[PDB]
Amino acid sequence: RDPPGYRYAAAMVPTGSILSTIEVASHRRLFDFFARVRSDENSLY
Amino acid sequence: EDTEADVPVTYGEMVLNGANLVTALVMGKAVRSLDDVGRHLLEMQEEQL
Amino acid sequence: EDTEADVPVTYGEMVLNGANLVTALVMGKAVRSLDDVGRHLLEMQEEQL
Repeated sequence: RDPPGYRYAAAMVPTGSILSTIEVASHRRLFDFFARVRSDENSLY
Repeated sequence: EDTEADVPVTYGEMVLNGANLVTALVMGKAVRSLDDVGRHLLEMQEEQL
Repeated sequence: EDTEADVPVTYGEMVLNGANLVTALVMGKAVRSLDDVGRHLLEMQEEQL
């Protein structure tokens, strides 16, 4: 497996919004790099 | 409720022209529009939240 | 032969401020002098050997 974490500097400037909101973790298998965070985390920085 | 619909014509185009090219060759990666992300990581570094 | 040399005084510098910096944050790799290589990858590419 090669799940490289997403790129926060780029995602700091998004191209377009999502619309629907759902619990995401309910279905994971659509994605590759999937991460949950509680309110903040150290590696973000 | 209606018959004739209005529809966009053209596709979109993503070309590597510009500094986004150099990184493809030298850096080995690419970002969709780096001519903007590259920009707003400057102003943001100054102004506000 | 001689007792008094001529020596440089200041060090050099390498600073990320520039287009180099974006690639350090986004792409994640920083070439030493990018604003030059980035240039010379255009004029070279469009002209000659």
